[PDB]
Amino acid sequence: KALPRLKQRYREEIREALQQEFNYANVMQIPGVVKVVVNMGVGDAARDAKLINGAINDLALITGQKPEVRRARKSIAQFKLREGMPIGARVTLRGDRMWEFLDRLISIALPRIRDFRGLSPKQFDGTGNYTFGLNEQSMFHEIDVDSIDRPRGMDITVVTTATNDAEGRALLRALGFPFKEN
RNA sequence: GUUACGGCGGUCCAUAGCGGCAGGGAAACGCCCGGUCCCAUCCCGAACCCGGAAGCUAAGCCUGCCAGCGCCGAUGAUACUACCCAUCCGGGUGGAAAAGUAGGACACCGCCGAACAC
Ligand SMILES: [Mg+2]
Ligand SMILES: [Mg+2]
Ligand SMILES: [Mg+2]
Ligand SMILES: [Mg+2]
Ligand SMILES: [Mg+2]
Repeated sequence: KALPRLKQRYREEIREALQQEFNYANVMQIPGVVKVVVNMGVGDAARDAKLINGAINDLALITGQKPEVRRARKSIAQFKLREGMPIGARVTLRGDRMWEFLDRLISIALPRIRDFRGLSPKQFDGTGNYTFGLNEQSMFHEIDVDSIDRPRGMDITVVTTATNDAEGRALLRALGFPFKEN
């Protein structure tokens, strides 16, 4: 009785496109998207612990759910990092609100990147999951640019049931990701 | 009773493992569909849990076949050795490896339940 816009498009069009393109023997082999993970690595927090709270608020507004604070598992003197220090914030998106975040990202957030020339199509990890980084948080309309204290980037990974980069690239391409041509 | 069947066990727990090639879906085991309800996430119905049966044997699971990598492994011989001979080195009777070789091996056994036969 409901469906996120991008999910409907996937089930009705993209599945059929992939079956015609790669000619899978079984329908269970059709690649889909499992989860989207958004990670902010505030290494600076190892000294200025106030910074963690900004990264948390930004991710909460961007994704719509409370981040989980990730503690350092390993002391390292060069970074002034002690084990157990809160040094990262992560959000795991699944299901309906993963399809909504993806739709907002592809439609609104990515075209707002300053001097956006598309994403590199070579950022796949060999198993056909895609990761890309952002340097700032201003390209999200859920964050008030009037209120940001400091530019806070993040790493966004889309993980896929694709077995290889070619299949995963085709899926994201059909999903509307703006890839460069090389 | 017989089955490419589902469980629970066992073996001084790999001869049973890892891997490769091919195949299986009757009831089961599964992925799978969906969060109204018990319950759940240091975030996420992914997991755990609950309610379902549209799809699929592609994976898990199951069956057949490969000795490629692991694993098991003699016989004999040697090393070592207890006791006894032996003025220096050695030897006799008894026990006897490790390594290597021949080779074995792609497990085997018990209870219950399916489904079908009688
Ligand atoms: Mg059946
Ligand atoms: Mg689910
Ligand atoms: Mg198969
Ligand atoms: Mg012997
Ligand atoms: Mg031996």
